[PDB]
Order: sequence, then C-alpha cells, then structure tokens
Amino acid sequence: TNPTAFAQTTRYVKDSTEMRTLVLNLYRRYLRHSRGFVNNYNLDIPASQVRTKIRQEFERQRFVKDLPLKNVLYMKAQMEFQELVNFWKQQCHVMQYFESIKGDSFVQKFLKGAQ
Amino acid sequence: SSSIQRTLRNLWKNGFKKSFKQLQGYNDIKSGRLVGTDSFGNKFYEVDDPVEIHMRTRFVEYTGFWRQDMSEVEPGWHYWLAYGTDVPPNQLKPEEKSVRAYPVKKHVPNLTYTDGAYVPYNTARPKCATWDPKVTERP
Amino acid sequence: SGGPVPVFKKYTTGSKGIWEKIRQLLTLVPNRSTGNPLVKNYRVPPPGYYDRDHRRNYPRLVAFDQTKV
Amino acid sequence: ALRRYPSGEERCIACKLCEAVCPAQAITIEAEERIDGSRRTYKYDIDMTKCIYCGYCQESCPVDAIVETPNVEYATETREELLYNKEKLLANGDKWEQEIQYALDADAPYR
Amino acid sequence: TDLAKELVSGAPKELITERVARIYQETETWKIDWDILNKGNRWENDLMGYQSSSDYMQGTILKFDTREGAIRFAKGQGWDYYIQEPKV
Amino acid sequence: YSSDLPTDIPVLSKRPHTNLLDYTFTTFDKMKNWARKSSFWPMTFGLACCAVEMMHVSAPRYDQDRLGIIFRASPRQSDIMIVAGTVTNKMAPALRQVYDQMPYPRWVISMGSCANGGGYYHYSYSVVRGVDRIVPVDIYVPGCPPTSEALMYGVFQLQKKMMDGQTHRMWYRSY
Amino acid sequence: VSTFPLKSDINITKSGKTLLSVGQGGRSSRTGFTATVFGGTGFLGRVVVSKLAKHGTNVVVPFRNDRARRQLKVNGDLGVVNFVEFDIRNLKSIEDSVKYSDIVINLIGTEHFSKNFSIEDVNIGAAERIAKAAKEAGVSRLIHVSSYNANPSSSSDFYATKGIGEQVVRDNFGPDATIVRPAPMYFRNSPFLNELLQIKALGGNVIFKKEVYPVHALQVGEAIERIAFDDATAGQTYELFGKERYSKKELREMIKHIIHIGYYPYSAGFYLPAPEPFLYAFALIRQYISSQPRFNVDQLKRSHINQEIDQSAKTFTDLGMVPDELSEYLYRYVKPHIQNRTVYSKEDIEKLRDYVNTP
Amino acid sequence: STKELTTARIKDISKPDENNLQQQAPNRISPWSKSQKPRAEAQDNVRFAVKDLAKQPRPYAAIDLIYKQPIRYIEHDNVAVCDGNGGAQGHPKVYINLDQNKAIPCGYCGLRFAQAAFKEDIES
Ligand SMILES: NC(=O)C1=CN([C@@H]2O[C@H](COP(=O)(O)OP(=O)(O)OC[C@H]3O[C@@H](n4cnc5c(N)ncnc54)[C@H](OP(=O)(O)O)[C@@H]3O)[C@@H](O)[C@H]2O)C=CC1
Ligand SMILES: CCCCCCCCCCCC(=O)OC[C@H](COP(=O)(O)OCC[N+](C)(C)C)OC(=O)CCCCCCCCCCC
Ligand code: SF4
Ligand code: SF4
Ligand code: SF4
Ligand SMILES: [Zn+2]
Repeated sequence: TNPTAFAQTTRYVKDSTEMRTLVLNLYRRYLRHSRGFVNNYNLDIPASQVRTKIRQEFERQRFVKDLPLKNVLYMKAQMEFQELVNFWKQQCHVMQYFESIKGDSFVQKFLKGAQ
Repeated sequence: SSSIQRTLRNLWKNGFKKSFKQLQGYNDIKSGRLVGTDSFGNKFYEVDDPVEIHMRTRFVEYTGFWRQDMSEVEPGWHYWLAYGTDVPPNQLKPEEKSVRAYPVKKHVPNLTYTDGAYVPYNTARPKCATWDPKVTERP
Repeated sequence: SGGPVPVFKKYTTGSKGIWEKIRQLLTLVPNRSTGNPLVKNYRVPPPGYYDRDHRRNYPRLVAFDQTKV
Repeated sequence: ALRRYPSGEERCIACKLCEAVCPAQAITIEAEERIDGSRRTYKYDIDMTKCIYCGYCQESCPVDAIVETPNVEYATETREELLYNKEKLLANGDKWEQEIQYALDADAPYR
Repeated sequence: TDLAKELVSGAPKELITERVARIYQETETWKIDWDILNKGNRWENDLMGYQSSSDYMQGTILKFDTREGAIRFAKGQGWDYYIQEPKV
Repeated sequence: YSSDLPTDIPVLSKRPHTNLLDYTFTTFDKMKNWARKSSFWPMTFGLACCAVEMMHVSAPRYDQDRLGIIFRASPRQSDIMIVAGTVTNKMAPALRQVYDQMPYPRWVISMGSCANGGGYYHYSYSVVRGVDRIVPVDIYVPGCPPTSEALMYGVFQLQKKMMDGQTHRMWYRSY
Repeated sequence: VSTFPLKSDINITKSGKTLLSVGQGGRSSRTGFTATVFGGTGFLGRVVVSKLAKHGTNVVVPFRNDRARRQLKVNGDLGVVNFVEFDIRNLKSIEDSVKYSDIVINLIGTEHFSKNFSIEDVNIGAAERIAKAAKEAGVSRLIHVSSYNANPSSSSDFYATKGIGEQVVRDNFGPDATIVRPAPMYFRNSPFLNELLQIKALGGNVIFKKEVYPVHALQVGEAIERIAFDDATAGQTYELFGKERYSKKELREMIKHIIHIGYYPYSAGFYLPAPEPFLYAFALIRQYISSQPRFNVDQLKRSHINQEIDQSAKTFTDLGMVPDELSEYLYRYVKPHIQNRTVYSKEDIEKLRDYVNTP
Repeated sequence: STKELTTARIKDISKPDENNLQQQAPNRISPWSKSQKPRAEAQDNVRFAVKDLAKQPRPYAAIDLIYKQPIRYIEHDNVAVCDGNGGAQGHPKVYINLDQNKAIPCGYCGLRFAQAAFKEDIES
C-alpha cells in the first residue's frame, strides 16, 4: 500500500500552539495553488478572485475555541485541500462552490408565505 | 435445425405469399399447424418439425407487413406464446374461462407515441371546500 | 463418481442416421452433446403453542465484568 | 393489475395492507364509504417508476384484488404514462383477466 | 455542552436556528422530533394528489432511553428544544 | 405589408405527400432513418443490477447483433445511451459529460426503475430520483430489472419512432 | 429566481381565475399558471421556458421540429412541460396551446424569408394569428417580443414588419397586450455572437461597422419572467439594452484578441474586402441555391443602420432590475473557443478594448 | 348537464350512454363517492388538449354490475354463508344474520340475501 498525493496521518494534536502553526502553513498552501485552481477547473473568476474567496473562507471561522474541535476542523479542511489539489471534485462542484449567495420586512414575508 | 434442408421444406409448404411475409419481418422461413387467431387478427402457429430448438415451437404471424408490435398479441394467447400453458385459449373448458358482466371489445395495443396515450390524473377531490359568498343585510 | 458418460445418456439433442457416425469421426471428444435441450422431454408439461415455540426462549444477554470475574 | 369479481364488484376493499407492505412505498390508497355503503376506494395509484416488482402486492391481498400479470411489453415514451391511477389499473384487470386466470389456477396448490 | 459541535455535524444552518425539536414521551422511553414548518410542510401535488413536502425532518424520530440523555443530546448539537412532561 | 396565411393546412406528421418533391424528401428520410434504425449502436453504460439484463440481450438466446445492434464503448461511436441502473448524485455530473459528447442525432433509453423515477432508492440521500432530471429520455423501460425481452420491446418502440422521422421533409414543408 | 419568484402566493388574473401557488419554490412546487411560450425551441425560448418551468408554471411549448423539443422537458417536473405540434398555417393547432393558458408569450420572429414563409408572414402573420386567437380563449396576459429598432416606415424588411407586428397585435389582442424590445442578446450559441466568431466572414468590414447596445440574455430571460407574474405591466412598451455601448468591429477584434488569432489573420480569411455589388449579388445567389439560412440581403442594409433607443419605452429599472454589462460576461461566453489561462476580468475588458482602439 | 356529473348519487335519473366521454363511466354518469373527482372535471386539464379522450381508460363502474345481479335467497334459514362464490380463490368466509327484514349485502362481494318468508316483502 502506498498513500496518495498530499496525504497526512490523522493525528490527535495535544497542543494549542502547534495547531496554530499548522493552520498558518495550510492557508499559504491554498494561496500557492491559486493559479492552478483557475487553470485546473477552468473557473470564470481570475486568480485574485479565488484568493479573495479563500480569504473569505479562512477569515470566516478563525474564532473557534475547542481544541478537540480544532483538530476536527483541521482534519476535514485537509481533506478539502487534498480533494481539490488532486483534482477530484468535478468542474461543476467548484463552480457552484463560489456561486452560492439582506432580508425583508414582515409585510413582505407575510404576503408571499414567509417560511 | 438451421441448414437449407429445413428452409426449403418450409418454403414449399407455405407458398410464396406467406413465406415472403416471413422473409420481411421474421427473417426465418417457418411452417407449422395453424392453431387459430385472436381478436386483433394475429395467426398463432405451432411447429411439428422434429428439428426446431426448444423455445421455437410456437410463433405468430402478425397482421402488419412492415411493422410488428408485440403488444398486439391478445392477452389470452399471450400466455400461450410464452410456453406457460398447453391448452390454447380457444380450447378452454367453460368451467375455467373468464365470465364478465361487461362487454369485451376489440383488443387495443400499447398506445405510446400517439395521441391516444394514457394520461394519469388525480381521482380525488380537493380536501378543502371554500365558502360560498352569501350576504344578509343589517336588520 | 463423475466419470465420462456417453452422449446418449445426456438429455440433449443428438444425431440421427449416418451423421452420428460422421460426428464420431470428426469431433475430438465423441461423448459431448450439442447442449440444446430435449424438446420432447425438457419442460414438456408446463407448470400449468408453547410446545412449538422457541423465539420467546431465546438465550439471554449476560455480561461478565471484572467484579463477577 | 387490479382484479375484479365475476359479479362485477371490485375485489379490493381498501385494507391499506397494500400501502404498508410495499417496500418502495409505491402504493397510494385513499378510501371512504361508497354510496351503497360497502367499503371501497376512490384513489389507488402505483408509481411504476418507484415500484421494484417485488411481488408483495399479490401476496398481501386477502381477496386477490391486486395481482401482477405476465406482461412486460408496456414501455412508454413519456414518464407520466407510468403513473397508474385506479382506472388504468382497472383497465388492465379487465384486459388481462383471462391470462391472470391461467396464472392463479396454475399456482393455486403451492400457496 | 459548551462545545460548538454544529461545525462538525455538517447539518445545515437552519437546524440551529429556525427549527424546534420536541422531547416527548409516547410509555417507557423518550423521543425527539421537529415541529412542522409554517408553510410548505405539506402541499397537495396537482398531478396525482401526492403529499409533497419540503421539510426534510418530517420523517425523522430519535428513540432515546432517559430524559437527561435526550437533553444532553439536544445541548450537544446546539438544538433549540422544549420538553413535554407526560400526564400522570 | 401583404400577408395571407391559410388555416386548414395540417401539421407535418399528418400532412400527406402531394407533389413529387414530397415523395423525394420522404425517400431521403426513410433511407436515412433506415440506416439509423438498423445500425443501432448503444453505449455500454451499465451501472447496477439492470446491467445484467443488458448483457443477456447480447447473449446467444436473444442476440442483439442479429438486429444490427453493436455496443460501442466510446460516446463518439455510439448514437444511443441505455442508462441502466441507479444514477447516484456522485455520478450525475459525470453522466452529463458522457451524454453531451454524443454527436447528433442522439437518443437516450432509461431502463429499469432506478433510471426512470428513483426506484427502490427513491428516498436515499445520494440517489438521483430519476435520470430525467439530468438527460432527456426518449423511452422508459419499466422493470426491476426489466426482462431481456422488455428491453428489446423498448428498443423496438424507439426504432418505430426513428422510422417516423421526417427531417428532410420538414425542411421542404415546415421550414 | 432566488427562492420563490411570485410576489404574492395568490394572484388573480384579468379573467377572474384565482391561482394559488404552493411549495417553497422548488422543482416540485407549483404556481398555478400555464404560460404558453410560442417559439420556445429557439434560442430565446430555451431561457424563457427554463425559468418558467423550474418555478412550477406549466409551459405549453408549440413546436414544429420534433427532435428539438426533447431537451425542454428536463427543466420541469412531471406534467409541467407540455408539447403541442403546430404550424402557423394550422389554426386549430394554435388553439390547442392557448385553451388552458393564462400567460401567452410570443417569440416567433425571423430574419430570412424561406420557400414557405416571408418576413412579413412570420413577424406579422404568425403574430397576428397568435395574438387574436389567444384573446378569443380568454387569455389573461399576452407578452410580445419584437426588434430593438421597430419602425413601421423603415426600409429594412425586418424592422418594417416587426413594427407592423406591434400594431397588428394591438388591433387583435387589444389593450392588454405588452411589447418588449430586446437588444442583441449574448449567450451560449447566441446568433449575435456566432457571426463574430466565424473565421470566414465575407464583408467583415461592412457587416461589423454597425452599432449595438448588447444585453445579457439571462436578464432578458428574467425580464419576461418578471413581467409574466405581474398584471401591472399590461399595455406597455419595453426596450431592454445595456449601458455600455459596443460596436461589432470593436467586438470582433476584441473577440479575436482573446483567442490570440502574425500571418494568420491575413491568410485564413479574417478580413475579406469585397465589393458592395458582390455582397449584394452573393446573398441573392445563395437565396435560391442555399438550403440553410445564410447571410441575407436584409442584413446588408441593417449593417448601415445603428441601434436607436426609443424614449417612449421603459428600461430595466422600471422592473427593478439593473442591466448587466457585456464587459462582465463577454469572456466566459467565448471561453469555449479560446501554459496558464489568462482570465480577462470585468475591468480588464477595457484594457483589451484599449488595445483594439490603439493604432 | 353540469349538475349530476359533479354530484354523487345513488342512481342516475337519466339513462347513461356508452359513447359519452364526459360521464364518470360508460355505464354511469354521476360518481359513486363523495370525494371522487368527477371525470368531466379531470379531463378539463392541460394534458388533455391533444390527447384523444376516446382511448383513455374508462372501465365500467363497479356500483352497477352488482345491482344488475339478482338478489340471492335463502330457504328456511337465517344465516347466509358467502365465501366469494368461486372456491378457495375468494374472500374470507362470512356468516350473515338474516334477522333484519331487508337485503343485507355481503362483506366483500356485495351480494345481497334474504329469507324464504320475506321474499315477497323485501322485493317490494
Ligand atoms: N440575441 C438574439 O437572438 C436576437 C433577438 N431578436 C428577436 O427576438 C426574438 C426571439 O428570437 P430568437 O430566439 O432570439 O432567435 P430564433 O430565430 O432562433 O427564434 C425563432 C423561434 O421562432 C420559430 N420560428 C421562426 N419562424 C417560424 C415559423 N414560420 N413558424 C414557426 N416557428 C417559427 C422558431 O421555430 P424553430 O426554431 O423550432 O424552427 C423558433 O422557435 C426574434 O424575433 C429575434 O429577431 C432581435 C435581434 C437578435
Ligand atoms: C444509393 C443509396 C444506397 C442504397 C439505398 C437503399 C438503402 C435501404 C433503403 C431502406 C428502405 C426502407 O426502409 O423502406 C422500408 C420502410 C419501412 O416501412 P415503415 O417505415 O414502417 O413505413 C411503411 C409503411 N407506411 C408507409 C404505411 C407507414 O418503408 C417502406 O416500406 C417503403 C415502401 C416500400 C418501397 C418499395 C418500392 C420501392 C423499391 C425501391 C428499390 C428498387
Ligand atoms: S410489486 Fe411493486 S407496488 Fe407492489 S408491493 Fe411490491 S414494490 Fe410495491
Ligand atoms: S390487499 Fe387487496 S383488498 Fe387489500 S388494499 Fe390491497 S388490493 Fe385492496
Ligand atoms: S431498477 Fe431494480 S434491477 Fe434496475 S438497477 Fe434499480 S434495483 Fe437494480
Ligand atoms: Zn361474499
């Protein structure tokens, strides 16, 4: 058995500081492959746009607190990196990943049906 | 079973007209004892040759010349052509037949790709009934 | 014991006449059949409380831990 | 296919045994009191695109009202034609009645 | 209880906020199910009268064993809930 | 401007041949459709238990080859696509890529319950409920699995549709 | 689109029918309407039909080509998309597609006359029969699509007949009818762009000097969708166009530069200076020898006429929609025809546009 | 006539016609259930525009083929046994008490019974 490209062992990290440095390198890894993600998936958005969306992704969830839940968030984000870099997700899924997305007053929701 | 000896015997017995019909849809000139026709018109034959293979001892000759549709086969005979019964539907004893209180009109095939195609619809009324407008004036 | 068996002991289409002797001279193994089934025999006629209870007495579920061990 | 008595009255009395057994949940039954009062059903739909031709239709009936004919050549151009309402099921029940007689009377001993 | 496990369960954002789960008892165990949607829970399909639905939690029921066990679960997932005490 | 459109002129599928050109372009349509009616080359897109029946048609008992049916693996060489078996969500994007690569004319046959409307796995979190959400379908074969004759019947009905094509007469009369 | 298109769940049409929408706006939801989209199998129809079906409106699509209607059924659910075989010369088949229809949309419009129809017979004769027949069946709303330069007195056959198409409808359907004028739309397989991408474009200088106001076809696709669900927009005239002005010759070199197409443009046939009589003669000769719709004499005149905005009409903002510019979408729609891909973003189209204008 | 076609009734005042495609069934006009949707209403849908109504499935109504059948009679007994009248391929056997003085239908077949004495009284 030979593990695939961009693989890491699943390890239960027992340090607060080490997890901080692991994440920081990971964020650079996404930015390094910014040009590739455009050329691999033929995305309509340019390289700067992907970095902008990646930053919006990394900025979004930086305030988590639980270390047992830090490793889980680092584990699955590693899988997202591994799936994307190995060119595993189809073209459509990446296009729709960035294509997702102010509310309305009570009268507006009352009339049509609300939820 | 496939050699020209069988084909020539089946060619001569059937005559040119019937055989040429088999040379247009069947692609295999075959002969056999006629066992009767259904309401639609298909003629159901059985072969008495000792050379035919196991599953080819019962066949049909459709009414059409250019196009053949399997659904034209009447359901009573359709079970006989499938080797599920030794008693042809025209030889049933009356204690076994189907007796219906409603008319049994001509057979109708499957009606896809034509305007006679079956259309599903909901047989149940809406479960909520709205209110009829009614006004009585101030006394 | 599944030893070799002649052609005429297998329910299959055979050879009638001199063609049988032609077949036995050309075919490498004369005791093999063509595999076509016998139309005259194969599928010729078509197909047309407590004393007796055990589930309630199923073996029980007992776990043995360090205390009982 | 939905069967029918020789006297003409529907065999089916709307158990909803049909809706319960169906592994693919392809049977939809709604029933009420008829005008004569005898218990019958006004809605009986099969989603032949959802059915698995399992056979629990035929086994569940205490009156042999729903049976599966030996027919297979009913492919349709539009998928809408594959939603069988009650009338389509009753049409087949009359259209295939004599054939179903062959099937049942040849499988009676083993049931 | 203090853990924001909703970021690992993968559930949609609407379960945390816009849905309410009832912890009831039908006679020895407790169950959890989600209260029905305001609109779009059940609309009659205009083709064949099928009971259509957009609620994806209508068919979900969780069989628990003890009350505090169910409450532990609801707090663990970050679920809004209320408890219905059975009548004696 | 000056315009006068009649009203009793019928539709194409009902319009009888009137002049000699209406017989010429009917000859071209039959000759061209007869070629596609006979050289019926589907694509081996077997996915699930429905795929066993699609093999048994090629078996010596039925011998699809006698009718001019030769399965071609590549989409380019295949003018039909028999979608047999469950179409999971993980497959649906891939199925569209295979379908879009078939040069025109192209037909799709949906065999079995899973390909038609979801089938047994209709309430599954990872099963497309009917392949008709992804690719247009020209004929639906019902079964689980449809018998080897049911698929042949479905093939025949689609053949009867192809022989009804009226493209080159449509240019003369409807275009 | 978003999640649910209807402004209110219950909408009463001009005919008194009370339609209640159900569901949260998914594929299995409904809106209770029945929008007959004439000419739905065309370029514009496949967008009009798609949006109507996904939100639950029954669509009756009358077609004359049998093999082109198959793909329209994917968009809707079971029974949502319906088909009627018809021809404009078969009046009875027209009345089959309007009997149950609460919305009737007209998209039929040609630029080339054939051996069976003239330009008038389609932009008028079809429109007149369609509009008048719809009224007799109590159709609540009619929506029509004409040229972007409709003019009754224009010397161009397309513009002259399209303008008369506006009059003849309003004398047949009545005050309720609506007229929408779309600018040249750009989308996948857009006839507006397919002329620019063609390598052998004889008379390329003459054809491409015309001016336009390109509009994104999706917005026009939603523009009819917004109008369809609203009764407030009866009896109006709408002209839909894009803010930033572009010309074909400006686009043709902009298009070619993205595809990077030294000696090649001079040889393959990109620039074919041909005499004006030859272009007029070539179009006439093919008009009797061709079998597929080619470049027409009418488009020789239209190349000399620039697009005109009519102030009596109403813009996108009248419907609450802001039109999108060709700059934000021109690259992706020619991305099929194009080391490291250079994605020409919205702003960078100007910098490309700068490079074209510089001598 | 837009009145009985959309109303449930015990019988039909008018004599039905086999060739009327607006009736609920060829042998009955008014529907035989309060919740059953009248056939005239259903066929007034979008999908029946070009589809031919002649070929649509119109099975004969059940509530008539039974009432044509004459009522069975029992002589010198007050318990009626009915098990489908077909052998072992019928409905489960049921016993019908004949104490009440009218025609009491079977549970499944819908067949009606009587006694010897009340034969003249019930037929009235
Ligand atoms: N961006 C654009 O495309 C432009 C839009 N417009 C106008 O908008 C309107 C929408 O047309 P569009 O879809 O964009 O382009 P198309 O020419 O492809 O649309 C033509 C539609 O109308 C049908 N049609 C044409 N002639 C007939 C006829 N005799 N009988 C029956 N049907 C006929 C066609 O049927 P079928 O295809 O099935 O044979 C098709 O459905 C047109 O009038 C167009 O001139 C104005 C300038 C350019
Ligand atoms: C030089 C080029 C290469 C060779 C060209 C030939 C290739 C094969 C052609 C296939 C034809 C085909 O398919 O004809 C067969 C199809 C099949 O009938 P159907 O489709 O069900 O319609 C027929 C039924 N109707 C019309 C009622 C719906 O029509 C025909 O029966 C056509 C009529 C028979 C024509 C006989 C007279 C003409 C003889 C011409 C030969 C001397
Ligand atoms: S045969 Fe089909 S419809 Fe009948 S119970 Fe089985 S799965 Fe359900
Ligand atoms: S089991 Fe028989 S009687 Fe009961 S609901 Fe099904 S078909 Fe009707
Ligand atoms: S329809 Fe039945 S046989 Fe076919 S793939 Fe699905 S489960 Fe298997
Ligand atoms: Zn009984």
